[PDB]
Amino acid sequence: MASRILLNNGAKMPILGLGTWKSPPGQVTEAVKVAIDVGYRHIDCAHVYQNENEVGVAIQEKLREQVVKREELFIVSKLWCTYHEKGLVKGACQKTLSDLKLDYLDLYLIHWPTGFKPGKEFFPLDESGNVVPSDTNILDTWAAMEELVDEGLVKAIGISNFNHLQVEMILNKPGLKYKPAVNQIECHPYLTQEKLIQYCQSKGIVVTAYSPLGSPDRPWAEDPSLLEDPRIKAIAAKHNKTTAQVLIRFPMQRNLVVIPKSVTPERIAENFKVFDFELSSQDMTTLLSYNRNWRVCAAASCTSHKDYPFHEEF
Ligand SMILES: NC(=O)c1ccc[n+]([C@@H]2O[C@H](COP(=O)([O-])OP(=O)(O)OC[C@H]3O[C@@H](n4cnc5c(N)ncnc54)[C@H](OP(=O)(O)O)[C@@H]3O)[C@@H](O)[C@H]2O)c1
Repeated sequence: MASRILLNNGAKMPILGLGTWKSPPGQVTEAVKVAIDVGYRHIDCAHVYQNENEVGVAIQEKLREQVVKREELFIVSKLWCTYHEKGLVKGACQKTLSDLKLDYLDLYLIHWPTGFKPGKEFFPLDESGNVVPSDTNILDTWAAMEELVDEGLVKAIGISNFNHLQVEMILNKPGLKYKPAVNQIECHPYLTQEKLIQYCQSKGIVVTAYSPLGSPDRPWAEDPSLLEDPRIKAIAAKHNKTTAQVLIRFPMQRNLVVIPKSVTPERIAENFKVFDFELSSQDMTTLLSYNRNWRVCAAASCTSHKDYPFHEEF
């Protein structure tokens, strides 16, 4: 299968990228350098991960050394929740650009539909354990995202962790100028997302699957473990691949983009070797059968936010 998917802005997005959430700053520079050396062209970043400077060191070095050209890279970042205000969006994008040592992003996402009170703290909370919201609504944040396209800071804009009515609220927005190119959502065999994926794809919005391996290094982890699931290990054995490779190929065959995270050189290389085998239709349906509606990222402290995404069915 092809290495890239056509977005609704006319650009092509590599269907396999390197995730960087939790990648330690002292390891993520090597991780991104290795990834580019072994063929990754898509890096998934975020200001809230606090490691974009070190990601940027790697990108800049590989550009300087002519390992890759900028036009060949697809760099993604995300606007954090405390910058949903109209007057903060541009500065937030420019800080990310500065840290990444780039003059444009290929894709910039609203990281969550939930706006938080602006300030130094990424998660301002009150005594109920609930986040302090901002009164910005998502349509105004979307228009500020649209301005970044028209200023040349980003080639495409999108959303992340939006449920289907929130996607629809953008798509229905009066005076909408740019449709979201992408909705990045958690997706894996324990959270298969059939309904939201079919909705987005029917609209020409590409879906990116995050936490494809079930985020075994997530801070709040004995819960389900995709990588140790004997049923998935059995499918991997049948194909003479690793469990991780099956878990990465799975979304690819649903016409999703997928962004496994690793800081381990051997795994970074191994995770990219997924274009040389095919899961059968029966394999695909079997993997889908494992859905348990289990989320790595439930945003536990935001469940009373008016824009909390995970109340609605999808
Ligand atoms: N939009 C959002 O709100 C959001 C939320 C979550 C994630 N994301 C993005 O999605 C990316 C991926 O999700 P994630 O970081 O949650 O988790 P993940 O990619 O599902 O899993 C990462 C974990 O799997 C390990 N691993 C990687 N390859 C492996 C292999 N071949 N064999 C065994 N273990 C392997 C990694 O270990 P090592 O690193 O030690 O090798 C790490 O502990 C994130 O990094 C981020 O870029 C976005």
